[PDB]
Amino acid sequence: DSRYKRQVSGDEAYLEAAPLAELHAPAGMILPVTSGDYAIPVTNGSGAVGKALDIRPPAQPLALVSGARTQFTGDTASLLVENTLWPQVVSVLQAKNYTITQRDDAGQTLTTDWVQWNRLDEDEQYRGRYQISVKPQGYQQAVTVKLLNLEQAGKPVADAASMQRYSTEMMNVISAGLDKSA
Amino acid sequence: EVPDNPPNEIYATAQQKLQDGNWRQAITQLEALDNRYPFGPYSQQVQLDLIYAYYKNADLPLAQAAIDRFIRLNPTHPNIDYVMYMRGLTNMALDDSALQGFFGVDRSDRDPQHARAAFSDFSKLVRGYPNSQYTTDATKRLVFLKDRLAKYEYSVAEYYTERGAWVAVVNRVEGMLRDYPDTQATRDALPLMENAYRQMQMNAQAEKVAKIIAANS
Ligand SMILES: [K+]
Repeated sequence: DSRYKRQVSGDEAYLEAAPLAELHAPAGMILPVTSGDYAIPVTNGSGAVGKALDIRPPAQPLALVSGARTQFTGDTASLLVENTLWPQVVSVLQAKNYTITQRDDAGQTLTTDWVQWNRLDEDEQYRGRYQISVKPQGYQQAVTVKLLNLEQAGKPVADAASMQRYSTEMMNVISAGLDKSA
Repeated sequence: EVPDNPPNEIYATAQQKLQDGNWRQAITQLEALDNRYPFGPYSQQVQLDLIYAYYKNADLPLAQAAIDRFIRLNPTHPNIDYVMYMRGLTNMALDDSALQGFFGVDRSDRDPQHARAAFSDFSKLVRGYPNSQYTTDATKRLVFLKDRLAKYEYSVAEYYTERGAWVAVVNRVEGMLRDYPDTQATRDALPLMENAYRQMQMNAQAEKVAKIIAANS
């Protein structure tokens, strides 16, 4: 396979293209440095290039709950539902069979064990470990998902794109579960 | 003709067809959803999935439409940069498949007009969003594209040279000097420019061109 799904089209031959060079000016002559349209700004970088760059649309958490705003920011997705949402979230997590490793019922917060994910677009599947909680934030209320650690093929992974995708996956599971009752 | 289920079940379906690599079907689903619930609670993710699916399914002018609508309705969106990047990829694919359809039977002076469009798109990205996760790659492509573009200029200058159209030659290469001075094809074109001047009997100008050719070995 499914690499073609995560990958630009065409080949990597553009990475072979020779570097551009400013034109040297003879003595007695001045020459303008490259400028205007077609001038490329220096960058260095450095994010992935060619086939290593994953062009799937950025995962933005869904508001699968009527009159509810969502947001993502760093490694934390959240959902502003318009109390006693805590036990409901707990059931959705329990329903999906995510082990909870610690649980503060008074604090309305918990930590999961590693959660196995499984998508047709991935060739090596991801596992994630989450801190989930409901903050009495209004009213209204806030259900937040924090991706603590993310694994693939056993190796840690910390790149923004993936952290957002799999912070967003948990947040979605929860939303959907909150919908399929309320 | 997509059935009349609830938005969320259709998204769920759309997602599976998407992950399946099954583009046409995802497009059908996503389309319907977009049309029926334009005020949807998660309409943007719909619009992003479409852009993505059209690209993979090679519906490039369609991908471009979605991209355009999205930029205009969501100017400040956290992902506006991906849309822009996608818009470059779109033209760049149109360009690879123009060259590919003429393999073994092309003209050097075919206008690579989709390449120029790509270039346009990527610059916006890299100037607007230098810290975007797509800006390294887009830059790599700008370099490759600039080279292609100037090469086109060279082919035209060469054609006119082959036909003693000396003014068309200096006008063309002068263009290259104004627009792509830092490309290989501009360096190759200077000898054409010198020739045209020597032909027109303009030696002061011709010798300046030589002075430049030599200062760039
Ligand atoms: K290419």
